[PDB]
Amino acid sequence: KVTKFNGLTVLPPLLTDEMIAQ
Amino acid sequence: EILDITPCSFGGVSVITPGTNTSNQVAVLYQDVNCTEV
Ligand SMILES: *[C@@H]1O[C@H](CO)[C@@H](O)[C@H](O)[C@H]1NC(C)=O
Repeated sequence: KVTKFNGLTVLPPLLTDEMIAQ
Repeated sequence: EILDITPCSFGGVSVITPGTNTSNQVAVLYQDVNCTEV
């Protein structure tokens, strides 16, 4: 239901969605 | 002809190291890149 190369990045979260579901 | 231009592999470099009173072994972390250009 809920919806570059200029030095800006996004780091992935430490806790993945699978771990949050667990 | 048309040629797409893409800035080639870049990313951040983090160093994982324990306290200096234990050891000096380090690990390099290249962020958001594949292990091909490195
Ligand atoms: C990195 O490149 C290799 C070789 O093309 C590929 O098999 C692998 O899936 C790639 N990894 C990522 C995270 O894109």
